[PDB]
Amino acid sequence: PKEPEQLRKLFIGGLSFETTDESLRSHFEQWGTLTDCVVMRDPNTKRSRGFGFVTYATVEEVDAAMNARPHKVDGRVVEPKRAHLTVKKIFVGGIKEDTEEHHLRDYFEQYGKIEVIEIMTDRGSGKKRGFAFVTFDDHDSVDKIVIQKYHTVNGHNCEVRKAL
Ligand SMILES: COc1ccc(NC(=O)CN)cc1
Repeated sequence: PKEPEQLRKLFIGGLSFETTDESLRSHFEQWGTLTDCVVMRDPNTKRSRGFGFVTYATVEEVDAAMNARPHKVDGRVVEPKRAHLTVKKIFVGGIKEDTEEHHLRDYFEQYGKIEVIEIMTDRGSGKKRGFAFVTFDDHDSVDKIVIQKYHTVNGHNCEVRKAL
């Protein structure tokens, strides 16, 4: 009944070298229960590697943490990412000739703030080619999208992947 642990983790980059397991935990526990929280360190010197990870009890807690960005942890703005090809644009395929901008917008706007929707048309005829690109203002939207098993838009079962 628990979501897979991999989907509950956040890799936190750009840490202050002074951040510890304890201070990273105290920060990120504001958005959920942490089942794990570790700062990566050198095995010999114990000096921070500048990144670490936190594991929440649920995916909704991961979402809450991501929605609370930017995170300033021990004085430094850090870079959380879900468990990286960091892009803001998706390819959406399988939408056929009847899918319009509003179909894509109404669905994808619940993943993130949309900046561009490009419904692809044939260079020669202008007919729709059956695929589109959606650009968001931030990569987490795409990360949430591509881990779903299924996307249904305008009644079509769509293929969605990271784009460039
Ligand atoms: C920034 O854009 C969005 C960010 C988060 C959500 N929803 C959730 O996080 C729901 N748990 C939707 C849009």
